[PDB]
Amino acid sequence: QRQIQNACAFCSKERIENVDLPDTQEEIKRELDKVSRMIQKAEKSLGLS
Amino acid sequence: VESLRDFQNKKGEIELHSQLLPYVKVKDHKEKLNIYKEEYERAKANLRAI
Amino acid sequence: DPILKRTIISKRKAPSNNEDEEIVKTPRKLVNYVPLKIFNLGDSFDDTITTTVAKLQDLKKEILDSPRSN
Amino acid sequence: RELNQTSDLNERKMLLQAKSLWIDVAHNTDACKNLENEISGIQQKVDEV
Amino acid sequence: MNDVIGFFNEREADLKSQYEDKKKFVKEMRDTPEFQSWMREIRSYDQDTKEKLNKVAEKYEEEGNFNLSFVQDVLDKLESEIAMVNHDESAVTILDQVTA
Repeated sequence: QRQIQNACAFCSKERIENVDLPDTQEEIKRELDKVSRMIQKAEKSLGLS
Repeated sequence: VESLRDFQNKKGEIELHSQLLPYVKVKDHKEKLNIYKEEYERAKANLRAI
Repeated sequence: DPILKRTIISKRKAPSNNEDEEIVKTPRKLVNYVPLKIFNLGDSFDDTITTTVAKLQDLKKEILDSPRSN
Repeated sequence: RELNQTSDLNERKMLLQAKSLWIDVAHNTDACKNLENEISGIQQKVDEV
Repeated sequence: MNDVIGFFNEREADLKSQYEDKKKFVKEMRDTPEFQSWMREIRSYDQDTKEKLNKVAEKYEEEGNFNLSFVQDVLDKLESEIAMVNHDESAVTILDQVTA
């Protein structure tokens, strides 16, 4: 219930199942690292937070 | 220009593990094969003993 | 034969017989569940900071709905 | 407007991280179901005893 | 003793089942889909034998043994090069007429 409360705090858990993503946790972690890196690139292009 | 050159270097580095066998995957396969073989050996030794 | 393939490959007899723990399997409790697994990979980037970011995103979109200039 | 462009990718990172959290929730729920099945079998053995 | 011999019979049956499971694990460890992916990576390398590829492979081997890693180092380098190439081709459409 702590995890589901976090999910309902982070938008909603029930709106998640419709989106498609591989179930493997390693692939999702790699995607999270990739999006973090590209967010860092966008930030450094903007310069200011 | 230098970013294109570094991208060429990156694609060369990717081909390094891609053109040959995947080093990470081959090492993991060797390790798992070793552990499975040793487990099989100890299991068959125990079976023969019993 | 290229030294590359033999160096990349791993010799099967290289491990020292891969001896297991002690002589037999370690003793275990009759239940010994210990679920834990609070986090399953991921971690790294926090979710609360980007949650505030997304809240600010929808707030600034709502501001964009409000008139600006003119 | 540049921030909106960056925040599109930021909310994409939201989508990815929320998928990760929901899959973690799913793993926890299925492990809980497995534990429930195990305790149900143990309770059936207890009833037999 | 009849009880203990029945118990040892069931114990050795369980050991036989575990040994069969380990044999199945060994069998599935080989002939993997990744094993299928192999032997054609070798063919791809054989399309372009040695020469510059041998030199860059030697350099890669030196980097890998110097790094004292083979999985974390490779993944880190892949992530770094992807992040690098993310910001690429900035106003690269024109290089000559500006100089002219």
